[PDB]
Amino acid sequence: GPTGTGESKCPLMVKVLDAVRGSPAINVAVHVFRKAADDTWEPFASGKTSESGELHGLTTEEEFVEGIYKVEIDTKSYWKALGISPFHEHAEVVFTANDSGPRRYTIAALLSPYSYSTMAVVTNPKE
Amino acid sequence: GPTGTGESKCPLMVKVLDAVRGSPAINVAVHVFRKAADDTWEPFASGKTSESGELHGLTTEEEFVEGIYKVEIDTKSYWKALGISPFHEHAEVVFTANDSGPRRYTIAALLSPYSYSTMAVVTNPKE
Amino acid sequence: GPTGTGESKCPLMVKVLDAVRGSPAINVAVHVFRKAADDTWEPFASGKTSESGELHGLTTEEEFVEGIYKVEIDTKSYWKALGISPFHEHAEVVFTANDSGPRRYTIAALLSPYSYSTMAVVTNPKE
Amino acid sequence: GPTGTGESKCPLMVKVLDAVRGSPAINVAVHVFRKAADDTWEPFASGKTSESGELHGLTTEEEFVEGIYKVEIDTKSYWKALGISPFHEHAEVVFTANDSGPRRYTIAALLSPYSYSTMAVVTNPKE
Repeated sequence: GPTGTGESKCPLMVKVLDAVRGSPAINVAVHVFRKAADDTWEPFASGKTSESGELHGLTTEEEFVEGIYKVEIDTKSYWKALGISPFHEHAEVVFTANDSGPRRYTIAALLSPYSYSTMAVVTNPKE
Repeated sequence: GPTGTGESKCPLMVKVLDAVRGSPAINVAVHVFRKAADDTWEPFASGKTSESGELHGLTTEEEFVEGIYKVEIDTKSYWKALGISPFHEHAEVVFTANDSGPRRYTIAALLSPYSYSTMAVVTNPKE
Repeated sequence: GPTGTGESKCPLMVKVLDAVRGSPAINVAVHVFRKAADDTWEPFASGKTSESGELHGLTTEEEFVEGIYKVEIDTKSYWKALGISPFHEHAEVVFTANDSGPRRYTIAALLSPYSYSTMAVVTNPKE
Repeated sequence: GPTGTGESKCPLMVKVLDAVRGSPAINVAVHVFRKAADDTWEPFASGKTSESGELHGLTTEEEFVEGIYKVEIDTKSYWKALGISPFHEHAEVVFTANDSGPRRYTIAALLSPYSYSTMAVVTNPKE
């Protein structure tokens, strides 16, 4: 189910859209990683996007501490299902989550076979 | 209030994001137009985006008939408030709404001073 | 340079790329208009993109006067010739040009069936 | 052509543009890696973008062998030098290259503080 290591506060969400069909990208695998002091990527949270191309409950507020996180979207598998040959191996978003900055993090990604865009909406409220 | 000519079914919605600050673009004016047979743009619906950068209730299902619609976002005013000199006069999205194709229309726009992207998510459910 | 009506130093250039195929968008029709005194769009220049997805020689520096211009890219015909039913009728770029001296404008567009991004690169001439 | 380690026919090129200023992204650090046999990223090539926001001569056609490569763009340092606190640490592009013959790869990136788009243009060489 479109959730990860924290069905609660939802301080981090991922939304994936398909720019070829103009629909959400459903069942896309997403793996979230946290950088360890030994500077390697330790698995953190993961899941498959829902029917609306969203993924929530990846983490919890108490678990989501300041650090460097990497969100990796398996775009290649998604396009392969569609019978379309892609260019990227996957799409990744590497960022520093800080405490002073706003609360919630929505990472959106818009996919095309040879292109992808990603934006971050950082705010304080709900949705 | 972030609504237009139809606080009901919500067959058409507009979401605007600011890629410079990573927040929704609030209070952006949007004017929706419908093409008349005399092929001119007749005003249709309009509004200002909410705190979450969204605009709903622009129209109603019975009003939203097949045709060519133009969504015009006043990006220039938005950037001027921010004290940033923009390039575009505004951003526009011209499209043909058909009945066989999926139900709801979400038009999203991501703004930067010298660039803008727009995508359409056409589906059948809710959100 | 090549004055009168041709690329003196090519003050206006358009570059179009196909995001589904990883290639330049070839043979795309482009129409440029200029806001006329009476507040209407007068035909200014037109062309088709080359093998490199580019269009040069649309105007000259002497004719490219201060004004509001609209670059219209026939995205629809392009996608249709490919067997794809796009979402937008066209992509339009509206901007004020040369209001504080002659500049060189490169308008780029990245195309996907349900999405397009546009970017402007403005350069202050010399030789 | 210029073999050994230089742009024989420039099989790999990177182009970076600034979406906030309408200009090429100058002096941006770029690091290319290649997936090593042991499944780790080995340093392949590096450079900084020129005045045109471009980077050529990163490799040669004889050395640019079949493999999985990662183009890392130091977006963070760029935005910071400008007095802007960006969201991402960098922008990364991961792809398989030359698996069915040598191709020419142009990797473009459009940068905004909280957003970036990336596009690949693949060409089949000749002369």
